[PDB]
Amino acid sequence: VINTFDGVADYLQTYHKLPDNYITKSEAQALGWVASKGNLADVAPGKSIGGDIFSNREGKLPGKSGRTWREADINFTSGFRNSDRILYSSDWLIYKTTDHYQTFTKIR
Repeated sequence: VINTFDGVADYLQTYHKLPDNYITKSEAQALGWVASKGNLADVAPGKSIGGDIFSNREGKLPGKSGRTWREADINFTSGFRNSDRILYSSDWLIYKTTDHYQTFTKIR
């Protein structure tokens, strides 16, 4: 449904939550998603992984006290997960990565 950089970025800045097509790693697991089989589409048709907290362990995203980072998958429709992610802060800063959190660029 809404799973592009601009559609999700704009939905988050406005509704302050992810579109309804997103579930967390946990939620997906409970439903039967097995990462190694790339079956998310078979067990949670029309959904994408999103909403989990991203630690920001390598320090690369801007830090502020009180700020927590969250991640969501972009461009997913079926198969194995890709390398595209949206990173959004508690204060609504939006960043993209298309290299599996190696590097990031500001989008909002």
